[PDB]
Amino acid sequence: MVEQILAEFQLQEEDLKKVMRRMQKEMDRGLRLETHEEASVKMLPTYVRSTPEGSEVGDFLSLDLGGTNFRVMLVKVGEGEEGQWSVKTKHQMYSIPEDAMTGTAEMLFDYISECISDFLDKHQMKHKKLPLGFTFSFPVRHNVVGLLRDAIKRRGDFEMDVVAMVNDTVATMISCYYEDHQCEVGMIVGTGCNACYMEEMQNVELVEGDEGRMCVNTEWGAFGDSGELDEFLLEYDRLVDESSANPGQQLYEKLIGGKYMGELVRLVLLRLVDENLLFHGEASEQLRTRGAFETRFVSQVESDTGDRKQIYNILSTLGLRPSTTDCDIVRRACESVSTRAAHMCSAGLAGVINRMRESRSEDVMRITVGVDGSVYKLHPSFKERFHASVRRLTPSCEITFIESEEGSGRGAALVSAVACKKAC
Ligand code: NA
Repeated sequence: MVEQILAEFQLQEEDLKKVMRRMQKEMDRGLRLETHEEASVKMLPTYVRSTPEGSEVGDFLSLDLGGTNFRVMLVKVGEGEEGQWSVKTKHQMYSIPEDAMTGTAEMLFDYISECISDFLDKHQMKHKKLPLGFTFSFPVRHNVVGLLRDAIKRRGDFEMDVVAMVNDTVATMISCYYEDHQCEVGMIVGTGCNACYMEEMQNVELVEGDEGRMCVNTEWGAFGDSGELDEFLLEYDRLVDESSANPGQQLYEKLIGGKYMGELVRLVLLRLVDENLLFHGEASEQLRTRGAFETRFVSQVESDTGDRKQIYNILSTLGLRPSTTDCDIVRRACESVSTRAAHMCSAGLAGVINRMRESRSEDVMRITVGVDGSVYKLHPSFKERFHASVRRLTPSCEITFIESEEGSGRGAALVSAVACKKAC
């Protein structure tokens, strides 16, 4: 039958809790110096910390280099004549000498280095070790991160000025922080899936400091790459993981990420049509093609349970002859696949949140989460189930969601959301 098949996607309370646990078991594993390397969930330190030394989350140093003119931007969070909250901004544009612009990468950066060093020096932000963003502009008439390190390294001096920051997620957090200074958890659930939170300084064994809180990039997409979920995968997810250009790698992702979501639905569908349950057992040369069933569709489906029109057209234009039932079948497939994808997500985000409650022992944790991504932004059902399944695993925690700003990504969304919050 069918109800039996899709049933394999179920994931009851217990099931989640286990995942939620096995995640935390991994977060510490990656956070622990003795194993931070061989770990599965990298849990990389971002240094977008906030400690008694003065370092604030909003603090940030962007670097836009494009053409013969590269300019830097400084951002540091303050208190104000009242103890409110402020965000000063400082711009400075350096020009690359001719004998340098037409030189070598080594030479080019040697310059950018000096300039930065100077710039920080002039603003007393030397050795502060702050987040470094990268933007690119292109003049029009009427890897860097590494090269920079080498240069900074060449200088022979203290290598404590900047620290790379390119993860789009971190910026999601930082971005939301400016709007809601209660945001301590960033998350990007779209083509792929990833998150970060504000860990306690005394937990990041890589960092020297111990007092205060610092954001941490989990890169949990790799979760389960060490069998941590082996007993939760299905035949479909397998066909996927075992057909991707990165077999065995990033499994947790290949479960939430709308990069394969559509594909799973296809397999799950192709599965049924094989055991004579769908389309009178006979798929189109189209439906029988990898990627042919785009995520884009799944969202169009769940977005409206009012009629089959949409389901009809997708399938119809897929080279099939849908039936009043055929549709309901497909619907059920999508909903099952998406919901599983949400629940698995709820698990982890929860572990992060729970673990964060345990930290600051207190009544109720009023925390905010910054989210961005195609899945979390174009899959109504997904979002709805995802919010609940989460709140229903985080006892005594007030979780408020806030999407990321409109029109921007990494070092960009940041520098912007801030240049704006500064104009005030
Ligand atoms: Na995005």
